[PDB]
Amino acid sequence: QVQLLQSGAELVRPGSSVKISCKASGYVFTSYWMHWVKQRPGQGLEWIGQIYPGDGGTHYNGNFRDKATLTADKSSSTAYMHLSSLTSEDSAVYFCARKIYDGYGFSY
Amino acid sequence: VSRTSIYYYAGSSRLLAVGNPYFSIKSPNNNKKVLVPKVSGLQYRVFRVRLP
Repeated sequence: QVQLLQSGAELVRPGSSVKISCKASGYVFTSYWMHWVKQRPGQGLEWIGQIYPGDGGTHYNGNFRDKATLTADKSSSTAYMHLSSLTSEDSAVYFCARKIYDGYGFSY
Repeated sequence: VSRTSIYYYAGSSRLLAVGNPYFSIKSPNNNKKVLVPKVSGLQYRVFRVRLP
């Protein structure tokens, strides 16, 4: 059964670097692209990027360019994002995105 | 063995097979069950018929 675990709360200091991760199971991890998203509080969601565990081909947003380093690992079945030199305007909520194998929209 | 002139036809329907020709993909959790079996031209497709 498919699931995406995520740690709910994370407290940090501005100007430092934090390692956010989410866990993948129920499917085969190398057969799907993964996306990450940001909902600014008092605003809609913002899509940041696109990452594949199979090869490691990355994709960023230009407004997040050099801000997040999308990298993953295939042994423990998880993907990472890692915001560098964090400021106050990125105090927000975050999810990691799973679509169907077709991949129109984010199912789980 | 003496033979009699009583002949009986038999016949199977179209047996099929479909999958990945490179490697079998297993379920991620259950590491004993297959998802798509591995089938190419190169396998010995040995049959095992049964008779009444």
